[PDB]
Amino acid sequence: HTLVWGVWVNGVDQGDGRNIYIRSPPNNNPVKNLTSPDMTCNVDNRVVPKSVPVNAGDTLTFEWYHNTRDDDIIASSHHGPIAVYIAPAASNGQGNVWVKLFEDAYNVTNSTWAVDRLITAHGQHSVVVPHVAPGDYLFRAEIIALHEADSLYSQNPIRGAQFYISCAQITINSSDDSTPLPAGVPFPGAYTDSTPGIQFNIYTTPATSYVAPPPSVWSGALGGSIAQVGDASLE
Ligand SMILES: [Cu+2]
Repeated sequence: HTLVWGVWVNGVDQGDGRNIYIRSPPNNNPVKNLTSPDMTCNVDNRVVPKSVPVNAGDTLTFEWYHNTRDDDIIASSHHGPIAVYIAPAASNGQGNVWVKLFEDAYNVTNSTWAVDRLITAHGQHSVVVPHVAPGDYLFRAEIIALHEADSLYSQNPIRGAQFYISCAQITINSSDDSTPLPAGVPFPGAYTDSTPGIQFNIYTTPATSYVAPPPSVWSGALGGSIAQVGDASLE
């Protein structure tokens, strides 16, 4: 159970974005139904009044929280991967539009899941803003908690992979468009009951064998991190 509080741009806090530049849902409960319209941008997908200005090459940091800012972030039980997708905002996230900018699942070197490292990072993970066409975008941050993912939600709706989905309104101003954004995948639709990484038993199957759900990270993506960029406590 986790939500996005706001974003940082080049280590500068853009301030509380809830219902302002984040299409915030009414609470931190997960989406679990893979065919739900809620898979796009969670249960309250609508245009919110602000879009955060960035340029291509900026570091964009999402900041998550559980109940209050810079708390426990997400229950430690919620091991799983983190992904970030981008879509042109005029799509409203509909159709074959989501392009993957970031994936971090289980780190063999560190013996840690992305969620474990997200807690250590005070809820912060980042991407480099890609060199796409200037304009308005949705950045869809997705945490998949796998602690109940041994079952499919379609077989036992009390269990299943848990999707914590947050869509940020981002406006890309300066971009040379060296990597024009292609068509992407649909949400709902990209993940199905047979997709690798959706049904996974963390109690019985080693995390070294986990394969995150496709699609692959786009060739135009410039990278990211799971690391604290900014110290909320200094504010
Ligand atoms: Cu939870």
